Amino acid sequence: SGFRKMAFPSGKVEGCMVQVTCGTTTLNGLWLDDVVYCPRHVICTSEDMLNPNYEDLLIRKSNHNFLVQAGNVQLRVIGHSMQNCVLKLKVDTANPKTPKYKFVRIQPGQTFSVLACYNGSPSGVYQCAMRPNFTIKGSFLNGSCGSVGFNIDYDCVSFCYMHHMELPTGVHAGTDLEGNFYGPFVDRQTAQAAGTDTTITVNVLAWLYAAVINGDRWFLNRFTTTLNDFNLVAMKYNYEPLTQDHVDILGPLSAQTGIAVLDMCASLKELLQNGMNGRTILGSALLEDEFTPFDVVRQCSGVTF
Amino acid sequence: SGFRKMAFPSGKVEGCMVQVTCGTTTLNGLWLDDVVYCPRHVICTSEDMLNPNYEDLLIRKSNHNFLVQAGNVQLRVIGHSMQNCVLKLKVDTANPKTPKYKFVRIQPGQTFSVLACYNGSPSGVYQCAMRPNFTIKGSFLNGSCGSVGFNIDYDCVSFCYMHHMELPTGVHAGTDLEGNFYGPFVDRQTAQAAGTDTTITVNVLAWLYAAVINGDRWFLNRFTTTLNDFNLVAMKYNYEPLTQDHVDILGPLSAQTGIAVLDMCASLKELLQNGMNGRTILGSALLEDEFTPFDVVRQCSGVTF
Ligand SMILES: *C(=N)[C@H](C[C@@H]1CCNC1=O)NC(=O)[C@@H](CC(C)C)NC(=O)c1ccc(-c2ccc(F)cc2)cc1
Ligand SMILES: *C(=N)[C@H](C[C@@H]1CCNC1=O)NC(=O)[C@@H](CC(C)C)NC(=O)c1ccc(-c2ccc(F)cc2)cc1
Repeated sequence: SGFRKMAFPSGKVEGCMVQVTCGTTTLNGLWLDDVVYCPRHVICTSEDMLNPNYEDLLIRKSNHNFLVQAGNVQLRVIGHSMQNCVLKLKVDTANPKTPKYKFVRIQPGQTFSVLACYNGSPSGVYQCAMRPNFTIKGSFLNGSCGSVGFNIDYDCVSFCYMHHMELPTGVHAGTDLEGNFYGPFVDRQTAQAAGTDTTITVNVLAWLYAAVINGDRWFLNRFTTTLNDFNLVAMKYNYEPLTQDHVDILGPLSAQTGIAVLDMCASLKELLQNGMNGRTILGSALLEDEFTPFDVVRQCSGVTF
Repeated sequence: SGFRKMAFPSGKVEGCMVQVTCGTTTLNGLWLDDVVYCPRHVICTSEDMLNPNYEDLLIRKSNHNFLVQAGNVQLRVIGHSMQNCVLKLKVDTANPKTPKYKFVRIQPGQTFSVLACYNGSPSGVYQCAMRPNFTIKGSFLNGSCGSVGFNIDYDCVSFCYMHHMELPTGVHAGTDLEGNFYGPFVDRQTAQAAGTDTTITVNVLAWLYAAVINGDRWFLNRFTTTLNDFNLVAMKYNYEPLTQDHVDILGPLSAQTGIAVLDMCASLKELLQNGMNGRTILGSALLEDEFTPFDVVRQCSGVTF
C-alpha cells in the first residue's frame, strides 16, 4: 500500500533529449526520428525577447547557425521550419533511441510527467497537472525551456507539453508539440496574467478513493446525494462542476472500493462545508486535486510500461 | 522558479531491471554486470513466509530453478549465493546497459528515488526519505519487491535501497544492496513495529531556505538564536537535535540566500511555538522534512546528470 505522487519512468524520454544552441542562446530539444523540436525563442537574443518578430529572426538564420548536440556528438542540421511556437530542425541522423510516440494535446485536469533538463541533460522528473487556467506548477530555471511533459501507455510515449515560460505568479506555461500554447499566453517577455484557477473536482474524488484504499476512511459518511445538489454546494467553493462523464470516469474506482460515486460526493460535500477539523487525508491537510482517476488506478493496481 | 519533490531521471536504473521467478514466486531483480541481485524471499512459497529458514530453502534450489528474464530474453543462471537478505544470481551475460554504479548504505534523513517495478518492468518513480526509525513512506503492491532506491551523481548511480516488506503502520522496510536491513526488521511475515519516528530538523531548515528562494518569505523574523536555545525549544516537538555538522551542511544555502543558519533557526523556533496560523509554506500547511540540503541546492541550481 501507500500513495505517492509518482512520475512515469523517464528513460524513454531521456534518450530523446538534445542541446540546441543558436548564437548565444541554449535550451533543450526533443530528438525524434530525424527531427529536433525545440522552442522558437532559441533564436532570440536577450534584447529580442521583449517583443520578438520570430518570422523576421528566422530568415537570417541558416541550417548551420543551429548547433544541435546529443551528448558529445554534433548533429548536422539539414533543414529548419517554424510550426507556431516551436522550431523543427531536420538533422542528418535519425535518433536510434526513438520510442514509439504520439503528439497529443491534453485537456485541463489531466496530468503528465515533466522531465526537467538543462543543456540537453536530464535533471529531474516530477508530476504536473494542467490547471483549468492552462498553467502548471513546475520547477524550472533558466535553460529549462524545451523540457517536455509526457504520459506513457505501455510502450508508447504521448508527448503533451513543451516548456516556454514562467508567469509573474510563479506558475508555468508552454505549448503542445505542435507549438500551440496552452492558455492565452504568448512567448514574449512581458507581464501576462493567468485566468483565475478552479479546483478539479473529479480529481479530488479520485484522491478520496485513493485515501480509502490506503486506510484513510474517517471522512466517509452514511449519506448519499444527487449530482445537482452536490454541484450546487460545490460551486461556491470554486470547484468545477461535476458532469456525468466525470461520474462515468470514476465508475471503476467506485466498483473496486464498493463506494458509490454519489456517496463519495456526499462525503466531499461535508468536507467542503465543515473542513477537516485538524485531521489529515493521506498526510495532507488540504484537498488534493492533481491525481486523475487514471493516476489512482495506475498506482493502486501496479500498471507497468 | 517553483519547488517540487522531484526524483532522479530513472533510465539508467530502468536498463538494469529484470524479472526473477523461483517456482511460483516472482519479483524484481537488479542486473549489474553478470550478477542479478534480488530479495531472498523469492525462494519462499506462501507457507514459508511465516517463519522461513532461508538457508534451508536455498539448498534445495539449483541454478536452473531461477528463471531470470530481461524483457523477452531468458538469462541463464550459472551460479547463486546468499548475502544476508539478498540473493546474487550469476548469469552468463553481462548487462550491456550497466551504468557506472556504487553500493552505498545511506544514513537516516537522506533521500533517494525509488523506481517501483512489477514483473521486471518499471511502473513509476518517486522520492523517499530514510526516516530516523529506518522506514520509508513508499507506494508498493505485491510483486514490487526488488524495486530499488538510488541517487545519481553525474554519471554514477549509487544504489542504496532494495524493497522487502511493508509494516503494519503502512510504512516500508528494506535492505541495502548487501542485504542488511535498515532498522531492526527481518524478512518474515510477522507483525513488526517501527521505532517512534522523529522530524529531520536539518531537512526542515533546508525546505525553509527553498521557500525563501521561491518567494515564500513571511515566516522570517528579525531575531537570531543560539544552537543551544534552539535545540532546547525543538526537543519538546520531537525534532532531532541540530548539530554543528548540520549547520555546516546548511552553510552554502545560508550563503546563497544571505540568511544566517541561526536566523532561520530563530524563524523555525517561532513556527514551532506558534504554528502557521492558517498560512502555508510552498503550498503545504505542514513543515516538510523530506528535502535534504543537497536536494534544495540540486533543484534550485539545475544540476544535471
Ligand atoms: C526557458 N529556457 C525559460 C524558462 C523560464 C526562465 C526562468 N523560469 C522559467 O520558467 N524561458 C524564458 O526565460 C523566457 C521565454 C520568453 C517567452 C521568450 N521568459 C520568461 O519565462 C518570462 C519571465 C518573466 C516575465 C515577467 C515580466 C514582467 C513582470 F512583471 C514579471 C515577470 C516574463 C517572461
Ligand atoms: C514484495 N514483493 C512484497 C512487498 C509488500 C507486499 C504488499 N506491500 C509491500 O510492501 N513483500 C511481501 O509481500 C512479504 C515479504 C516478507 C518479508 C517475506 N511480506 C510483507 O510485506 C508483510 C505484510 C504484512 C505483515 C503483517 C503481519 C501481521 C500484522 F498484524 C500486520 C501485517 C507482515 C509482512
